[PDB]
Amino acid sequence: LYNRTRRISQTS
Amino acid sequence: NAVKEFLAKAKEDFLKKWETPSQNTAQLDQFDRIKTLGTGSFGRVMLVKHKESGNHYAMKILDKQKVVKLKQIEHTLNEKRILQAVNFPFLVKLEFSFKDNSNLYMVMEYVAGGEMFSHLRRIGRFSEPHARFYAAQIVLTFEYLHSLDLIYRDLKPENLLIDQQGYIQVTDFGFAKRVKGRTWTLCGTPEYLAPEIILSKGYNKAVDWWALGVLIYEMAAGYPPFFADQPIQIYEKIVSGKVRFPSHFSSDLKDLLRNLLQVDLTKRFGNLKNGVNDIKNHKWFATTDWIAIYQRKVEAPFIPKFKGPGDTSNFDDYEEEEIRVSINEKCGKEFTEF
Ligand SMILES: Nc1ncnc2c1ncn2[C@@H]1O[C@H](COP(=O)(O)OP(=O)(O)NP(=O)(O)O)[C@@H](O)[C@H]1O
Ligand SMILES: [Mg+2]
Repeated sequence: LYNRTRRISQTS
Repeated sequence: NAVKEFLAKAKEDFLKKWETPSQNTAQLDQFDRIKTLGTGSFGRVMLVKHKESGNHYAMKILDKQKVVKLKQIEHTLNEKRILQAVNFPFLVKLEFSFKDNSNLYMVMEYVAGGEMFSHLRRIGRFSEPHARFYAAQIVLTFEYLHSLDLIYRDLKPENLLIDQQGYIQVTDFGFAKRVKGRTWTLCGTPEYLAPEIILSKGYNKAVDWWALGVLIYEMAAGYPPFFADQPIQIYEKIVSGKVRFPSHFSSDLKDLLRNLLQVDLTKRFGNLKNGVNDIKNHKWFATTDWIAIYQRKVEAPFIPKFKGPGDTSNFDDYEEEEIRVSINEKCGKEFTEF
């Protein structure tokens, strides 16, 4: 089941 | 040939602005703040209205103390330096920038149609023509950025905005970087990570073509090619070299995606002898008029509902906090260059 919530981008 | 001369010109412009950056071209009290459009770990983006002109803008606010505290000082100076330097029909324009005692501010044109993410989730998935219309703008945009030695590194539907004509405006150069050869930083979002990033190899602009493959897949399926409840499980699928396609996908789409979602860099479309033309001349793009897309002459498959200047109905609701500006300047040394 794919979670369709908006995704956070991160560095390291 | 007309392409090589346009990009030669573009490189000259980019380089002048890169060398001599715009600084301090407005101040906070020239704008009314209306509503939070988005949030990040060191600030927020707000709809604002310029008091004198009445124009609306999107104002990105970064807390200098939180930027220093999370060791992303370079990342933010860099984001602003690139944004002030680029010029392309599918890139959001920076209009003003400034700083004060507590915050950095980047004031962009307001893109009122909201995020591709919203439209994509609401409708579930885009038709191939609809997905193709957006994909062509990203192909031209990465062609532009790569020709300036920029890697974008943070492609996601969340950060592709839809303007009043239903075209793309790419936002957020937070992870973008000028790179001559290879770079090594682990950054992005798990579902869009190229395998060479996951495996801590030195990587190049080809990570952006992998990410384009994830975007096209997601636009046409309504979900991305690699997902799981834990990041490490996503990374296993990404590096695995295996992708499954919905049976509704066209044979041309599957072929293009097998060529972009190539783990092997000697085989990835965008990274071969013919560069971006392998993508532009693929059969899935057969019906695409690249000049007409660039000239924004193609009729969009969809125009967001726009209920007047400063409509935020396409955007999600976030908690509205006070924008506290200190009486004392903080971190002034560190953000001289901004
Ligand atoms: N020019 C703009 N016009 C309208 N909305 C914008 C604009 N720039 C940013 N936004 C909104 O603000 C959100 C966050 O902007 P962004 O610069 O991506 O911040 P972030 O800290 O990277 N957060 P996110 O990408 O949402 O995880 C975007 O996804 C948009 O919804
Ligand atoms: Mg972002």
